[PDB]
Amino acid sequence: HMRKKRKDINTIEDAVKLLQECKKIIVLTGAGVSVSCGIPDFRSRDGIYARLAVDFPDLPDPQAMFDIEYFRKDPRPFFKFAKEIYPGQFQPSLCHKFIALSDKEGKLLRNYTQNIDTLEQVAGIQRIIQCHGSFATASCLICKYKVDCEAVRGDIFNQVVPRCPRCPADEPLAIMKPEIVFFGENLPEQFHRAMKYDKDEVDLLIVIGSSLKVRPVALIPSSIPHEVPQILINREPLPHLHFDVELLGDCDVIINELCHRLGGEYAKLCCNPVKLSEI
Amino acid sequence: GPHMGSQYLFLPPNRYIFHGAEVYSD
Ligand SMILES: Nc1ncnc2c1ncn2[C@@H]1O[C@H](COP(=O)(O)OP(=O)(O)OC[C@H]2O[C@@H](O)[C@H](O)[C@@H]2O)[C@@H](O)[C@H]1O
Ligand SMILES: [Zn+2]
Repeated sequence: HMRKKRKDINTIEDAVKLLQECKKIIVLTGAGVSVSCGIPDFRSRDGIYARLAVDFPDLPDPQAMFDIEYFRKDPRPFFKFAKEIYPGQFQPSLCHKFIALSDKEGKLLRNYTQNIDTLEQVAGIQRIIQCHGSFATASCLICKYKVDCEAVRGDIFNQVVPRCPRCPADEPLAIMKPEIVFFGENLPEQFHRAMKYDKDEVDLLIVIGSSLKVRPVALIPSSIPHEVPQILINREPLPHLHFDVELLGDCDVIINELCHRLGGEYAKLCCNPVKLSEI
Repeated sequence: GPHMGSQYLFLPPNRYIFHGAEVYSD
């Protein structure tokens, strides 16, 4: 029995009031929140999958780049590509900063992020779950030996398949896969434990910059109690879900507007242009 | 910020269209 929309929650004014009153908010983010930072998303015309279709045409499809059964067959394309998506030196967006402030004020239950760019950490968001893992560690496909990212980093930027140092040198599949979640893999245990704790505590869900096309993250809106209000902030509507309020557009533009309506420290996040103040 | 960044187009009861919405694309 899927989640219907609440008839009594509709407007941007309603959204502001909820942000004012709610104190256990889940923010579910996807690649859209980093687009303004200079990191393209996955599924848009200028995104990762479109690029992969051009730069790696031999793949059965762009998704195969992040598919565990394909990686097992041939990990060479991924290690040719991985440095392109390795965390760089980008600055967090306004949306990241907004989420960080909510957490600072004690109002953020969790930021479930699908991104591997680590910008939530840079922004000082603490209550993060990296749903789709990260490059922070790597794990041998065969024996599950773990290493820190610095152990495979050199190989990654040299576009070479890093080798397990424990397994036999003649074991073909003894390769160190960074612990980014691929299609066909489990999400980190942290995700499942956090969701079990959070689902009956959340009092507001805000989805920002995601197409919610991948499970189980895409199941979050239907897994929480139906009465919990849901707000979408995204360039595109999500026709497969029933949000209460749909704010469609650039997420920094929309969050900027919400921040000014909230006032207090939220308006202060938007330091450009400069507001009226005494020197 | 962008042209008319603080304005939206409203489709009642609950949809707001801001700068950058994909609906503006061709
Ligand atoms: N500046 C922006 N403001 C608001 N929304 C935006 C912006 N830029 C992009 N978007 C929207 O964000 C969404 C991004 O969707 P995806 O590219 O599909 O990215 P994401 O939802 O995070 O993907 C989930 C998962 O797919 C997997 O392959 C990969 O593992 C990834 O984590 C789209 O709906 C897109 O319109
Ligand atoms: Zn091994």
